[PDB]
Amino acid sequence: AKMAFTLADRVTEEMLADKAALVVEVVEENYHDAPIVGIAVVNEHGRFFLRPETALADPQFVAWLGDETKKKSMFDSKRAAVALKWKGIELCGVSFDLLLAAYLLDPAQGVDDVAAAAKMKQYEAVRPDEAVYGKGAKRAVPDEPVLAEHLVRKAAAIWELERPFLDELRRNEQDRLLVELEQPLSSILAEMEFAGVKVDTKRLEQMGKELAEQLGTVEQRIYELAGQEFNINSPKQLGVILFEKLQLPVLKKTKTGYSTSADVLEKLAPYHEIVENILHYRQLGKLQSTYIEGLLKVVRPDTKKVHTIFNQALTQTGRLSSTEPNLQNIPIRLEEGRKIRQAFVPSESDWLIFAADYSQIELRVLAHIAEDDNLMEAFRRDLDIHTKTAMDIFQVSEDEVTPNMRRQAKAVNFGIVYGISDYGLAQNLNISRKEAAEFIERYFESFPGVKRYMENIVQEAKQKGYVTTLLHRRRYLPDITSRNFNVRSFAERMAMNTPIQGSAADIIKKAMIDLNARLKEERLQAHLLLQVHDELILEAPKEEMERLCRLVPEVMEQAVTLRVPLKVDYHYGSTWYDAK
DNA sequence: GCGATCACGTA
DNA sequence: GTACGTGATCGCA
Ligand SMILES: OC[C@H]1O[C@@](CO)(O[C@H]2O[C@H](CO)[C@@H](O)[C@H](O)[C@H]2O)[C@@H](O)[C@@H]1O
Ligand SMILES: OC[C@H]1O[C@@](CO)(O[C@H]2O[C@H](CO)[C@@H](O)[C@H](O)[C@H]2O)[C@@H](O)[C@@H]1O
Ligand SMILES: [Mg+2]
Repeated sequence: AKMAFTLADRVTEEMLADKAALVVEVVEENYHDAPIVGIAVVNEHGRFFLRPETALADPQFVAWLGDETKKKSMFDSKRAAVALKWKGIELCGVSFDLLLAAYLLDPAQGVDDVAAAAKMKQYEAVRPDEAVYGKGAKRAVPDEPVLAEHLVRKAAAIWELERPFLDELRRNEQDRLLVELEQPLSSILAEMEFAGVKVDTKRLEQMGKELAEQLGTVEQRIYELAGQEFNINSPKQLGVILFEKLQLPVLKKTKTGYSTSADVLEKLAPYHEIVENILHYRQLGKLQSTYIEGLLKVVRPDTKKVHTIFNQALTQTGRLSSTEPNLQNIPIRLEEGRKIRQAFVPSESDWLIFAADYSQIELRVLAHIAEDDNLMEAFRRDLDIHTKTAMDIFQVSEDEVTPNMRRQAKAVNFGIVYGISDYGLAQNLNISRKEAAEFIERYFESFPGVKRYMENIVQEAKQKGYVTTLLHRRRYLPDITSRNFNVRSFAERMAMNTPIQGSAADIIKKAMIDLNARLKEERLQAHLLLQVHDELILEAPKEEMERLCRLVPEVMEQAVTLRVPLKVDYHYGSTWYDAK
């Protein structure tokens, strides 16, 4: 049942039609400066397989690749685009990306290869990449006959599937979402990943030595307090010391033993001095292993830059994820960890890091979607939302709001966005269900619009089978009808949260597209480096800071128009840490 | 070599 | 109670 195709030894005119399914295969998971093992082109004239050495050296082919008028349909065009950027070749004219199309149609499918997307439309004349390349150690590029066959079948699948996918996207009112949001963003993410972020490796290594020193001290202190040595990083060995040798109370159990999570340890601190030391060890050890050593392992030795890969088709809510390294979870909450950011520096001398972040975008989005009068007014007055919530749920004036009252109102606001639950709020604020329930009840009394939204959105998820975001992203919630309380409740929380987190994702994605257009129009050298859900990190000549101070916030604030204003704070400095 | 567990970093 | 990714340990191949 082999598929017919030409194993070309040279590029020909018919291979450069103005519309084609293109496969520029990069097998290495991390495509940065990675090899392109083969190329397949399927168009009106037939199916072709070209060896990369040949194709990429052919002037006509490279010109075809960069010609925006020559339209290409692909799967994960960003992967190809970045791999090509590393070879100094521009990819343009990608009008359809099956990966992104599949992702928008149903994020839950976990589509990560052409075969998975094709299976959505009962097309199975293509093999899963894992079947062809294997995984782990067994992973390898098969001989040309097998490789060529696979790439051609993928291009053929893309060629056949474009119409049906676009048709369904259109029915879902997601056609613009793909064409005007995700696909253009893909090119922006490609530029960001390729540009990378410069790392001050000397600073990291210095912090590592200081940490190693402190860690040794705390480590020895722990052995001294426990009366023996053991693997502190072993929750099993640690559990024996804590709950057996030291007789500390067992307040929380895990699935396979005693729990030793930070939340549990905090409660045990009053009983033994060893606890605070374990907590300190946990903090320093996390920085050392994950942010000092982990980061140093992925820094390109030549450029000293880290090139993350933003997975644009993974999260169930529309957010991006970041890997190798993850640049969306660099420490900031605790000062010791926050200093890690001093290692992220501008890529050129006399340039600076500029960071802009939305202030409470999720709650502003909630105010908009729920049309809660009280909540919308609060933002229209740009009030401290946590103090305002405390004032309302505890019924007091601003001056009567104590720090603990704001702390709890803050916790309530988080729960509301995540899918409020008396049990959940209880565990978080360490109080009884009855108490937590009363807080939630008080919240809804003050924000009836939000209560109505939470009730209505769950009902809608059940009626339609899914929930949507501001820009029409969708997430199916089949569990919304489960007769199992736990399974159903999780789906209900997703119904409440997805439109919020998802709409916030839509907004910043459009902001990125709008920003890049503005930067180009102004011919600024400034460029995006990272996106961390509700913030954009750029770098630019120190001479562009004043213009960026006005331009970036405005573009982000004007990405979409809501019933409440969007507010963006911004800072800049010599390092990411200093952009505060 | 792999993957389940537990842990913890972010918004 | 939302959404993620990475690393140390550990027991089975
Ligand atoms: O290229 C990113 C794109 O590829 C997928 C598979 O189609 O993920 C692959 O590449 C990621 C980046 O290296 C890895 O984290 C992942 O494990 C690997 O399968 C998509 O999920 C993603 O959108
Ligand atoms: O008591 C109604 C109240 O319960 C929630 C869960 O907190 O939903 C339950 O009741 C609905 C009927 O009104 C069902 O459709 C739903 O499946 C069930 O879990 C809230 O959404 C609702 O306001
Ligand atoms: Mg913020």
